Amino acid sequence: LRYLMDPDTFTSNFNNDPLVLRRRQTYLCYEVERLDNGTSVKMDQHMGFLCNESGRHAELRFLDLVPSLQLDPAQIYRVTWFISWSPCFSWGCAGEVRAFLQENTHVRLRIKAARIYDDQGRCQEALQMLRDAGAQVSIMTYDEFEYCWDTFVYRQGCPFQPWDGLEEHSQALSGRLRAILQL
Ligand SMILES: [Cl-]
Repeated sequence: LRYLMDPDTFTSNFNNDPLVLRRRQTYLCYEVERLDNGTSVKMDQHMGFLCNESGRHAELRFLDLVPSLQLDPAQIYRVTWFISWSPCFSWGCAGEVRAFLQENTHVRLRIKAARIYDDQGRCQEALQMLRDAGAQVSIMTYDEFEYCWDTFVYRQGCPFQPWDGLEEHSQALSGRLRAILQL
């Protein structure tokens, strides 16, 4: 988490109010944990946040920087995404992440999303495609919002202050997502 996110930037885009639908940007905070001897090893050079740049969505910009992580293909790494939009909202995004998981079987992808975009169409199919490729997808609760504020945000020792309806929004979003991925 070398460079920290602007705090006002964090609250705007990670707000989970269903009645607000901003298409401004999509932020992805990432951390890679190596799972070894009953613990999780985390390196600061494997942490940070991305957004959409050029015509490359944040989920695909993280896949690009995977070789520069110098991961060991003989060990188990768990990658976590804290993402401010529905996972793989862009076209063809779920297919690349699916292919990536098939090649790098030493990687476990865990996706914590501030919200989802239930279109009952292709965005809903993208969420199920990630599940079937092995990804573990769930809605961010107060825990995840507070953790990112402490971990990725330039807070200057200030505590996380939740916005109105954070828990109500999260549980309703959680209920819809669970119904989508239920089997
Ligand atoms: Cl969930």
